[PDB]
Amino acid sequence: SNAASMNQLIQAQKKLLPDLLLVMQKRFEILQYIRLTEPIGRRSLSASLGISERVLRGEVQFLKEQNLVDIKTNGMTLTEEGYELLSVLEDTMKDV
Amino acid sequence: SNAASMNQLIQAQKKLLPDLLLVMQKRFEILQYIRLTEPIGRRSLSASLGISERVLRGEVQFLKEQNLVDIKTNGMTLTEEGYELLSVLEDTMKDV
DNA sequence: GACAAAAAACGTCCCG
DNA sequence: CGGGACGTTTTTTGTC
Ligand SMILES: [Ca+2]
Repeated sequence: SNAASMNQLIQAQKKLLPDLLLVMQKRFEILQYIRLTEPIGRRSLSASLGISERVLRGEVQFLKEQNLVDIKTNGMTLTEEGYELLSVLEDTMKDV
Repeated sequence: SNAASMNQLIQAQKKLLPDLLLVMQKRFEILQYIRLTEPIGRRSLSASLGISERVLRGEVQFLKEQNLVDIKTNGMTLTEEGYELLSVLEDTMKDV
């Protein structure tokens, strides 16, 4: 029957997307680290999170396309949408 | 557990993970089409969807590895786990 | 299945 | 600092 809870939904979603929680957590950590250090560039942010610059660059370009981060001459900052999303994820990620 | 915490999770997923939600929907569509037409083989199923045999064959091999479909000499059918997954995700998968 | 090729991913370096 | 890009490696795709 239709998923009644959050644990039930995630367990069903992992069948189609086995590393859903991994992607979620990695993107959440990028947004947290930008909120703490903005403006920050791809070289500093990759080093601080221990992610390869090329991988981090792809993830932040994705977040920019979703209008969550602004990528400017002096580096990256969160958008209004990014701050709001990060506040929602602080709550949700404790129950995931 | 509550409806609102689940709706919060789903709305956060739509902003942070739309690339992952797209993959999940395409794989969910494959399971729906198999439920309708099983047993069906990769040539007929790829034609029925708008995709190449080779792309389908990649997705179907994933679904077999997750124990959601069985591949027999007469084509593909859903497992028990596949039928269950379609009932659990049915409503969320329309509200995306 | 095989066999080939194209596309994607990735690690660095290039510049102003 | 980011956009652009080159060379290499890996994964996906076409074809039958
Ligand atoms: Ca059973």
